[PDB]
Amino acid sequence: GSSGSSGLHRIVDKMHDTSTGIRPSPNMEQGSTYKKTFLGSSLVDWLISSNFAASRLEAVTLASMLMEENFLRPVGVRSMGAIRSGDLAEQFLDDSTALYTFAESYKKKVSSKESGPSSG
Repeated sequence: GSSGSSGLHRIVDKMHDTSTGIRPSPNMEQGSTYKKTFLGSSLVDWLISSNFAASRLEAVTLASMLMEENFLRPVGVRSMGAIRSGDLAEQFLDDSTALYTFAESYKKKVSSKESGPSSG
């Protein structure tokens, strides 16, 4: 309960998609592989391309907004260090280096009495 987004929600739902949603991937900035990660710019541009922002800014904030909602999180390399999740703030760069991933802390259904998928 208690939904503090209203809009971001419609944004997350989109991101949750791969078609019209975002599209993370390993870039390998400086080490690690980073599976399921999208460049900061990828998001910004996305948000914009999604018509959720007018300029990188609106996107930068929209991005930082998702992270707060617990939808995304900062990864290694750019966009890191003094990461604070207290106030809205605008802790988020709009470049290629900067990376971000989806926060596992959110509404994520799970096999609980229902037709489950197969495994490999």
